[PDB]
Amino acid sequence: EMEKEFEQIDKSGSWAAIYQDIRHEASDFPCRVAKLPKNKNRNRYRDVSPFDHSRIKLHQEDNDYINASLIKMEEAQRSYILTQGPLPNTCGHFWEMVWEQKSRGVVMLNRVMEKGSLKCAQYWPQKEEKEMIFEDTNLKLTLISEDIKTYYTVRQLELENLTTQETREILHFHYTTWPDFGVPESPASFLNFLFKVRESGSLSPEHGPVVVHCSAGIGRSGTFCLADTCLLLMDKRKDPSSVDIKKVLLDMRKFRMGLIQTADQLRFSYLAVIEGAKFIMGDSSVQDQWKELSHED
Ligand SMILES: O=C(O)C(=O)Nc1sc2c(c1C(=O)O)CCO[C@H]2COC1=NS(=O)(=O)c2ccccc21
Repeated sequence: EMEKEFEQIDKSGSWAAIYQDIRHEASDFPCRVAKLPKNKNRNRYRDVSPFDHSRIKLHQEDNDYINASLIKMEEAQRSYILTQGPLPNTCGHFWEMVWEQKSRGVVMLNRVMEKGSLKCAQYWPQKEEKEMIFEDTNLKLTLISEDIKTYYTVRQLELENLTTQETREILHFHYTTWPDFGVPESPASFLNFLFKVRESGSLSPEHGPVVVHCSAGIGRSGTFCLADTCLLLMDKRKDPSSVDIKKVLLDMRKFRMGLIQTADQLRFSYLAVIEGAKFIMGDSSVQDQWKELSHED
């Protein structure tokens, strides 16, 4: 089992070598367009880029570049789009991307302020009277309402493509106590947030891929996605013992670099998956237990 590997990893204290090992094995593909001079100001961090092969392209003739990747998990049959926290000049591209990609949901795993710095643009309206219009890609965004919990908030947004006046509802799931380069408070509150996004319908295959981000779109987002995929995999066979977490993280880093930033986020992934396996394996009652534990209200 993964649970045996965990104990055994923990016992000999070797998470950091395990994680280093992954870092060494991880793929490396060109990110030439990310690196073009015209895109300098479309990238939040010098060091974090989309590979060319998996990057999301805007449907615009001017400049199709956005710091975003399609993580496409073939065996699990789920995709996500991982992106960085939008910059003040690319909140229009971010919303363009969700319109074009037909996502129903965006998962935000960070605060716009962390560790004294602005980690993300305020890319969505904070109240009903004051919608956002993104004039460059001709999109309108309105808070329809939000459901505030002690550790996360869900919002309902309306996205209008101003060019045809089509309209879509986007669910925003905002985790606000997961620290940059840290980990969720516990497996239960992580699993409860994840199942909130599952229950919501946004992950379902009748929609475009969910867009998940943190500040870089790699640490916290890779953690979130790795757990979800692992649970999905376990689900379809009902066979926990044919999931290899490290191996799934490595299929993931074929599509974007740097997925999962430290060895404890790695270790939290095992925690999250081992716990969630309870629910996957037929004990649904754990779900409401995660909710009690997580103290959502
Ligand atoms: O929001 C999060 O949860 C998150 O992940 N945030 C990140 S990942 C990250 C940073 C931050 C940040 O918010 O400060 C600073 C830039 O570097 C990467 C770390 O460095 C690198 N990440 S990488 O694997 O893309 C890579 C390649 C080469 C050199 C450095 C790097």
